[PDB]
Amino acid sequence: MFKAVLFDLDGVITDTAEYHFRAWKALAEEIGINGVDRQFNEQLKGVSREDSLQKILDLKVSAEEFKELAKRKNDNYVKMIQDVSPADVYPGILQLLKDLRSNKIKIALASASKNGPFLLERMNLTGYFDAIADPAEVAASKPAPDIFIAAAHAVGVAPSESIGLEDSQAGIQAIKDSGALPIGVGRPEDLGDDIVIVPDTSHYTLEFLKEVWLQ
Ligand SMILES: O=P(O)(O)[C@H](F)[C@@H]1O[C@H](CO)[C@@H](O)[C@H](O)[C@H]1O
Ligand SMILES: [Mg+2]
Repeated sequence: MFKAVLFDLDGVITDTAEYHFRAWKALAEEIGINGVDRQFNEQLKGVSREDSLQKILDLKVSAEEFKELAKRKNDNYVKMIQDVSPADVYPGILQLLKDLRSNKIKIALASASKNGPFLLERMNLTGYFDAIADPAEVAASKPAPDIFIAAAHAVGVAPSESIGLEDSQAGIQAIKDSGALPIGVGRPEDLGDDIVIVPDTSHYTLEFLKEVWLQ
């Protein structure tokens, strides 16, 4: 049986992927870049703050301006999330965490976000997590597998005996290359038809994770 579940945060635990999108789009338009629409944003889901900004820019600025722009977007995003609360936890997620703990299955965060710990606190979820993989500690971020490897290590479980939950293209690839089993949430048109994909997080039940692990 799998022995850990490795959670992305934005777009898996709560709807903060939407706020990242809105914040990056606002930033891009301030600098005259209008190509950050929902489709383009699929390239920013799961991707580090600096890599995200660079993807937008590739659509040159000084190093000083680059630093200011990343900070500006983060400052806006951090304002946007101040009122996040337990009511914002996505359907199924709180019960999944409870069921995993009752069944002695480890729970680790594998989020790119420096805002992850703040968000877990806002949602009263910190106590469910056996570990939070600090994204600033890994040499490489998504789609590199490092963060999922680190999350699994932090709870003493092999990636091959873990399930990873993700809403992003980059993150699904990261899970695949870690050895963990991905279950994506979102549209197959965005996330592919080669792994198990559910349309919303109500489908993330321990029963279903078992159903998938067995198949
Ligand atoms: O919250 P940040 O900026 O530290 C983190 F880098 C963000 O992580 C998201 C995935 O969890 C990305 O989608 C987002 O672009 C990025 O800024
Ligand atoms: Mg995500």
